[PDB]
Amino acid sequence: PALSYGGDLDVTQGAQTLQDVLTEAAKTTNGLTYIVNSKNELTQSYAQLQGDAERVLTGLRALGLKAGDPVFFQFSSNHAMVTAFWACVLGGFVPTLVSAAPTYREMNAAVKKLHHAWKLLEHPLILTDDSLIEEVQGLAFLWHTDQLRVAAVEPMLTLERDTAAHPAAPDDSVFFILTSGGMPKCVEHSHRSVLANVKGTVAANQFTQEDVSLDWMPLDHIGGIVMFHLVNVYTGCEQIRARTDDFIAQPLRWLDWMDRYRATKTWAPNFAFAMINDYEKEISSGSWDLSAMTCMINGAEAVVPKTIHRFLHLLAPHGLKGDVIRPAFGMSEISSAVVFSFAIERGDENSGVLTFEETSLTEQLRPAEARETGTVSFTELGKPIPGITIRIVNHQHELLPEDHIGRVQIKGPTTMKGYYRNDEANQEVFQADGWFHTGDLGFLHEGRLTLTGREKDMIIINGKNYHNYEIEAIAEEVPGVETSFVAACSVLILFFTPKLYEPAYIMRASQHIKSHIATKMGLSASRIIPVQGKIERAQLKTRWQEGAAAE
Ligand SMILES: CC(C)CC(=O)C(=O)OP(=O)(O)OC[C@H]1O[C@@H](n2cnc3c(N)ncnc32)[C@H](O)[C@@H]1O
Repeated sequence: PALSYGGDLDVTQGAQTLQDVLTEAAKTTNGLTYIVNSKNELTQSYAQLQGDAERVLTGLRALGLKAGDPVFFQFSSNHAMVTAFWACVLGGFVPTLVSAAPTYREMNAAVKKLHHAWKLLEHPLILTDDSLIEEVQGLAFLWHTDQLRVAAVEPMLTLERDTAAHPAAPDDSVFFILTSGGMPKCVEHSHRSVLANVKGTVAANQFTQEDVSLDWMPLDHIGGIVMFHLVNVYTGCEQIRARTDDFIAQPLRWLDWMDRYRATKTWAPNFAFAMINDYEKEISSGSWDLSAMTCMINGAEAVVPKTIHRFLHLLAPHGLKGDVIRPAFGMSEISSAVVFSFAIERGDENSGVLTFEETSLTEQLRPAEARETGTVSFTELGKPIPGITIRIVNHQHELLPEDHIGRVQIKGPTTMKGYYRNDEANQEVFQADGWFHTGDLGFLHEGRLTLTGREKDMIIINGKNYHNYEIEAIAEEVPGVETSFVAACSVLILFFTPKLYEPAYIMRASQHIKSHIATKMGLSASRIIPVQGKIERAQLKTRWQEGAAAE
């Protein structure tokens, strides 16, 4: 059946709280390195991190924070954010990991979302940088409130160390983290759930203390805080941090950093690999030594086969091995990645990729050879990590067999406590028998997960759900329609290329399109809409990942 178990996981072994993790890390000689520019870096050993955290703890406790209070993080500096996080860990405070607003001058979507979480958490202290504190204080005017409370981190490092750490229990809440989506929800995790993912991820990837980590993704992203940062401290390995805006400005800096620091592992969503591919001209005029890289995780969004293979091809002359890319899938609600694929290879472009007939997406998937049209290719995302169970169910939540697209559900010890102060939302995701409803769509093959879409993308008609490729099919049925792409809109849109570019030929195929779909479906004819000088090397989906990501 479409049910895959990652194997047993000894969660009783190793550290049980994040305070133990920092202690075992403070005993090593490794630590963190913060990149500031091409010729400057700030270092902070794990032993030094522990000390700095105790100093900020003195400050936080001096502002009235008590064990269990939430703290609203608004940081631009990696050094301050990492230290604030571990100060809260020592004091038992609960950080709220959310990104900083693009601008604090005007009322934008980001500022409204910050207000929602700030109000939901009952006006917690906002912890900030010296660089950002000037902007964050402007929220008092945008929010029209007198309860705003802000404080910077740098002045707190000049205090003595408070070595009286609040004794934490595994089930205690460790931090909040905001999702993407309307208003964002507030995911609440515990020491036990985050550590279960760390321990499962270390076992699956064979991470060790000898790794050298490089990450420029935000720490307010679950993959930045758990999959990498906390994994790095749990293994005690060396980790290097860079600012996200520095990569977006000059993507090739990712290659400089990997070479500069001889990094062995890094990650990014698919758009970052595509951004690098756009620099093929300068990549062929540069020089990098990437022979140390062994793990390039690709996750957080759809992993495009053409993207990762062009990536491996461009960087081969610079020493990048052909098996370093590891597609992965995860969510904030399950404390980051729960599957990793180790099948991508430069030579064999079909390894770790599955191609099927488009006509089989609604039934048992029919394998097929890649073709100019009529087929679809998906990147396999791998088996579940130890301790995780994945299954695929239909719209009645019944178990499906493999090679059938369905609703992805997760069961394991990495699952959140739940959305904060939203019993209703928790009921929708927490199904009976301990299954978490991801909202994603995919299938299982040989125990390996592959995502194909999201419930959010389905279209409801007559009180029943349908896929965009189901509607597109009835349109291709119409004579004179070569191919078609649909896009549901709010006051149905159907693009189609005609077999013959001739007016009355195009007008008749357009009529039968608006009519045939209007009769195969119980919808008004008016609702359906048929429609009919430069070349771009970048893929269409990949170019949308870049625009959405940069903005
Ligand atoms: C690798 C992980 C650290 C990613 C993660 O943990 C995160 O992305 O946290 P987030 O809660 O913000 O979003 C979760 C939503 O991202 C989507 N998603 C993630 N990985 C994907 C993939 N490999 N292919 C297609 N979609 C993917 C999915 O819809 C999911 O439900």
